[PDB]
Amino acid sequence: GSQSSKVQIHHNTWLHFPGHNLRWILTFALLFVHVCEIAEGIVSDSQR
Amino acid sequence: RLPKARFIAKSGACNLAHKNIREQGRFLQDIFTTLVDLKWRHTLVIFTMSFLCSWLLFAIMWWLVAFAHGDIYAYMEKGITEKSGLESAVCVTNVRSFTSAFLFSIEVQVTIGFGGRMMTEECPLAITVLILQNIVGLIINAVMLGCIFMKTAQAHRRAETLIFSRHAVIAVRNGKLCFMFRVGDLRKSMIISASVRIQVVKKTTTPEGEVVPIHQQDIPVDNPIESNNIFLVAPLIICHVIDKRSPLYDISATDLVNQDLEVIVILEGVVETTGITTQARTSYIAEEIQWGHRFVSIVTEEEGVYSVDYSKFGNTVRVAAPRCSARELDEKPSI
Amino acid sequence: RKPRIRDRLPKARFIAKSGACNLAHKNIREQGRFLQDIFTTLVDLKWRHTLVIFTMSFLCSWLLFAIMWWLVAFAHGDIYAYMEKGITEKSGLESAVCVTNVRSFTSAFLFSIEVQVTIGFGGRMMTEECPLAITVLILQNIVGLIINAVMLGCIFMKTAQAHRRAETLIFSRHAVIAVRNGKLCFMFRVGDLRKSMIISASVRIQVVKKTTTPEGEVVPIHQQDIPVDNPIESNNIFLVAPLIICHVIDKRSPLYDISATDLVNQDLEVIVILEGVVETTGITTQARTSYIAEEIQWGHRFVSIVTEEEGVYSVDYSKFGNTVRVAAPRCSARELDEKPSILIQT
Amino acid sequence: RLPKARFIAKSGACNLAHKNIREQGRFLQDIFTTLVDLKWRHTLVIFTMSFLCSWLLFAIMWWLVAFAHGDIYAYMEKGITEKSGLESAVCVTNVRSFTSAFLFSIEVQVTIGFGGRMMTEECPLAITVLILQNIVGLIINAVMLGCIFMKTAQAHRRAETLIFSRHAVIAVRNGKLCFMFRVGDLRKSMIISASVRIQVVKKTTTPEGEVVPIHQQDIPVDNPIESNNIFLVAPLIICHVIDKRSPLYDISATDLVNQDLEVIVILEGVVETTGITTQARTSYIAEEIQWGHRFVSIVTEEEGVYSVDYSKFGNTVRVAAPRCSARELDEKPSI
Ligand SMILES: Nc1ncnc2c1ncn2[C@@H]1O[C@H](COP(=O)(O)OP(=O)(O)OP(=O)(O)O)[C@@H](O)[C@H]1O
Ligand SMILES: Nc1ncnc2c1ncn2[C@@H]1O[C@H](COP(=O)(O)OP(=O)(O)OP(=O)(O)O)[C@@H](O)[C@H]1O
Ligand SMILES: Nc1ncnc2c1ncn2[C@@H]1O[C@H](COP(=O)(O)OP(=O)(O)OP(=O)(O)O)[C@@H](O)[C@H]1O
Ligand SMILES: [K+]
Repeated sequence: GSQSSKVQIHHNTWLHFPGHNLRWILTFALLFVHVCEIAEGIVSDSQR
Repeated sequence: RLPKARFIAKSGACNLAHKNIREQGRFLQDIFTTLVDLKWRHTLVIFTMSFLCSWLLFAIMWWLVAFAHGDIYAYMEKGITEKSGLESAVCVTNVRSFTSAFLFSIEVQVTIGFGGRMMTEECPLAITVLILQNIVGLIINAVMLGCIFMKTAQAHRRAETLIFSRHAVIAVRNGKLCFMFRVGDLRKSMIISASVRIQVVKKTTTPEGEVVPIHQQDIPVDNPIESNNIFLVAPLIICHVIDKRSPLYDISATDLVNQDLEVIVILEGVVETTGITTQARTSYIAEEIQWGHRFVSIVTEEEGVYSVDYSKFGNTVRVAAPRCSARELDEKPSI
Repeated sequence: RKPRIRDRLPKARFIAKSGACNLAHKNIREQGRFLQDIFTTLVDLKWRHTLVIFTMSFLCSWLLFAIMWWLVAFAHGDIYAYMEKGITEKSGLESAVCVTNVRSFTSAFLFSIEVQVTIGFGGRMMTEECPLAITVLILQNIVGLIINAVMLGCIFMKTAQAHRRAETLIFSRHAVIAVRNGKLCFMFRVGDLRKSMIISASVRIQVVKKTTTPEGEVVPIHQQDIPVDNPIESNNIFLVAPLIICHVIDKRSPLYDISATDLVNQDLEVIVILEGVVETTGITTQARTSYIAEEIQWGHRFVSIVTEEEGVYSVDYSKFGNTVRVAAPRCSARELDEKPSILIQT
Repeated sequence: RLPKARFIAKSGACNLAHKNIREQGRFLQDIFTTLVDLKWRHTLVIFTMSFLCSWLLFAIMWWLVAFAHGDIYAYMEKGITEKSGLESAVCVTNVRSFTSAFLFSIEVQVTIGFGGRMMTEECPLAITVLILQNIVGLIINAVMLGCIFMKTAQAHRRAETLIFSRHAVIAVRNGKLCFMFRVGDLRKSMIISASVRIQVVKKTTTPEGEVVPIHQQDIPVDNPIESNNIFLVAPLIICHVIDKRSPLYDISATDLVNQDLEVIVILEGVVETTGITTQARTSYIAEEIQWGHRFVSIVTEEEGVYSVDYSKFGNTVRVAAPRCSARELDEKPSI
């Protein structure tokens, strides 16, 4: 974005409402699930 | 107390702002154009990042690839050679680790090739990924090489350095007024076919209703053949007289203290060694021009050779001047 | 406009609004298409095609010389010497396997890859017996370096031409004619989208018309220039904001004859060609547009597109061709010019 | 002594001293810039020195790196058999000297990789040195390739050749004065879109009491359409006629010795072989201005093909003429 032909200012939300619901919650949940898997893995690895 | 918006900021760099431009778009190829012109700091990192990425990616395509054809197991179970002879089906000879695989990866996309990891011809998928890795390596290598050459080609041109004096003056030469800035030069090479143009920006209504909002007239400069060329070695003083035809002809002693004027000056030309066109812009708003003081001499004949002095680039001294307007001074002899 | 509907072909459009030179050359002395032409087409390809030709060329060279190596390792009685499984390789040492450990075309192909791209896995080296193999190796390396250099040159030149994206110079889709400053004026709007300036800019306006001559000759497509009416007679122009490039006509230009009714049947066509060199690229560019009679919405006047925002001017580009139909005199091109007794025919 | 300082020296150069300006600071980019534009008697030297320095430095690093991990000791003690060098424990295999390590470094840098000096995945630090040296090697290779290609692209840009004359001749021509000189060309190419300019430098003190130390007045060049372009195949005779309003209008026709004057000629063009702009220039001081002499016809048909000989390029012939400035030619019909 350092050289192009567009409105220079940074202001947008093109199709965000059905995607904000998607990512912002989905990734966090996903990051939560990845944390959970990390926990299960670490404790299991200590066990084995 | 804000300054009324200026058409060209004092340090060049025209500060306009047009919007509602139909977003043309963001061409897929645009990243490459942006990629070509980077600070050397980045093009010595994106190099490393691209190479290291490609290496690691093909390595992972590779440690796993050694496992699938039975390579990891033969070496591990018994001795590599003491207990048994080779399985002979090893995809790449002696490729022991997802560490060893990474090391092997360095040979294919970097063209070094040690020899202790040969490529057997059994596993066809291995041959497929070898072709693919080699092609990608060549394409990445060529693109990066072209980028490095572009940023070594443009090490000659650096920056426009053409210096106008801070503010203008207004004095009298041969019983008539004038208008002076002081252009100049810095580096060794002269400019070629350098040209100068003076434009005055003003809000012009028309006797037929129309009111051009920000309208730009061109005015002639001074030269004994009425030609806009110029040839500079030491700073010159490019006057542009005011007369009945000129638009500044209605300026006044008091009115210039609160006035709507904008005298932009543009200078064009090439540079001999680089052979590249260039131009430079700057200005003079109403606040910036102070009447009656001409500029000060520069060239001094030293004992040996001429000397051009910069200590007083923009220095000014007052001199005799009448306070009337241009049309006032030529209004009548007795006037 | 059913007459125009059947007259869709009959049309005085010398250059299409896009800018191309809609014409037709024929009866020319086409000498041929010499070889080097193809190479130039190699330079001006697009990325998908360039990548395809690149990869295909490398693979074709590898496979071809692999086939050659396969024949070579065949004729020297090498494949048979390996195929003799009396031992692991009983008599494969003295027979001077022309290329060490080359067993079958797949293996020979691995060797071709290993010898062209400078990998060199060592497991299969050229030996000191067969001069033919050495000849083919020399040929391999020479052709390899030439192909490598040519493909590198292609890829580089498609990289060094990344400054060029597209010419973006914008005209008012329509013209305008009006009265300004006391006399008839011809207008047009010119704007730019690129951030970079255009140095040493210039414009030229020409009338294309079919002419007649008193001596008797007729020049079918006649071109004549017209002044560009700047303050001090110079085809220079500064382009920060868009503006209105007005070529007002008095007598010498061919606008004296213009009658308002005649515009539909008018045969004159205005062409605009402007050019300049781009500051940050170094390329001389030239943009051309055509003003046909059907697009000249007479009598209008142009709109204003400059507004004081907070401290910095704002500019629109939506309102380019929008006009307010300010009243103007009619067919005064000769009436007002050849001043009547009133000398104020308007 | 007493030599009045010439503005630009007779042999094509600019000689006005740059004084007292601030120091912009030698930015680091200048170093690369000066690497780019070198003559070939230094480029190959710096090239080779850079390659050798990189090779030797990384070889020393490998030797140290086969030191701390005790490879070197191991190779030395077990001379009789070596037991496969302790199952190749050493981080770099088969390196067991410095010179041998130097050979290994040459192998890795220049992409040879013989094979006896295989590398194992035994110790990480060795892998780190391999990656580091590899990437640095690629950068140095790319930089030097860029240098050599930049030099290759400037083969045509070689030097400047434009043959002026050491003598300006003021002889009469078509019922007036003139100040002619001869302009030549050596290379087979023809300068596309050439232009000529003539400037006069002398001290002047303006009527309003302002003095201008030097002051570039311009003078028109004669051309029957007043066009400064020119078409230079043969030698040509530029002639800047002296109208009533020209600066040279009041010369001391035969007291033209103690005169504070200088004439500068500047020729601009672009060469149709490269496309590079170029410019030549020169100056005539008072002492190098023959009077009364006119230039000598050169162009001579030889055998039906036009011949031009430079043997008589810039030699003049004395021919009687009036001796009074044009003003002394303008007052009366017969003065
Ligand atoms: N030695 C110099 N080198 C380059 N530019 C100079 C120099 N001296 C003055 N200038 C120019 O003068 C302009 C303004 O200078 P500045 O205001 O910093 O000093 P000043 O004396 O207050 O102004 P000025 O120098 O114009 O009288 C700048 O654009 C600068 O380029
Ligand atoms: N903001 C803008 N973005 C892109 N193109 C523009 C813009 N303003 C004007 N143009 C171009 O100017 C040309 C003529 O514009 P005009 O003055 O007719 O406005 P318009 O009637 O909206 O144009 P159009 O009918 O083509 O949309 C068009 O080809 C258009 O491409
Ligand atoms: N044969 C030639 N070819 C090209 N240039 C020439 C030739 N002869 C003279 N000139 C140019 O003319 C200029 C001055 O000529 P002048 O009449 O002074 O003869 P000159 O300089 O004594 O000749 P030379 O330079 O050989 O001593 C010099 O700068 C030289 O470059
Ligand atoms: K280039």
